[PDB]
Amino acid sequence: GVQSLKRRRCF
Amino acid sequence: GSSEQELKAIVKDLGCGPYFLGTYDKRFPGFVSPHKLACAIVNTAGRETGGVHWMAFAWNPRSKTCYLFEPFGFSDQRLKQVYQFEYESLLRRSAIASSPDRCITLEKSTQSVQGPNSAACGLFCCMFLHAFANWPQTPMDHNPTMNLITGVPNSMLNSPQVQPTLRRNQEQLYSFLERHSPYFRSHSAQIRSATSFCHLKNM
Repeated sequence: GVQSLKRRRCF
Repeated sequence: GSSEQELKAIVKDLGCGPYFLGTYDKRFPGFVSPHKLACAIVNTAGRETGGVHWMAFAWNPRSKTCYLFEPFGFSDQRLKQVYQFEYESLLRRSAIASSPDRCITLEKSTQSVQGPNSAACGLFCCMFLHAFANWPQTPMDHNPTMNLITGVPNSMLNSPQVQPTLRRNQEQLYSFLERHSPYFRSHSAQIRSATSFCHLKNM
């Protein structure tokens, strides 16, 4: 598969 | 060629119907899905220009995760510079509408599965969405669908070293679709030709 980056985002 | 008005049929064949919002251009509003799994296929361009490149977005409200699967795994900056595409707006609208706390985890692919001359972007997106529909907590990897293909660092997209990996990914993609899509099977030769691995190679 693919590796992925994770980012917490709040709006 | 690429893929046009075909994803819908293929994505439906793949069992994504209960979660699939449709195909959109770059104006995709985002997700209003506080309780249900949802997904969409989204073009980098506006309908006005015809369509350039396909990506998949998926939303898991139980895990509070928005997935972006863009088959080359470009950085945000390269999406802006290569495709004039920005997903900040749709991400914001999604979190405002769907998350009680107005927050989410963005999880995006950082690797390429698609060859730089390939026109199979839309088909790769369909494959990812099968993975999402079946393994909504681990759609990117470590699941039976995405275990069939191997990402490479986006920095190496044009390296001769990795081209066979990306060609094999495309072979596995097509065979995957043969196994799971009556629509693909009945249009097999036409789709393979229009989406081929070296379809966009410069002459």
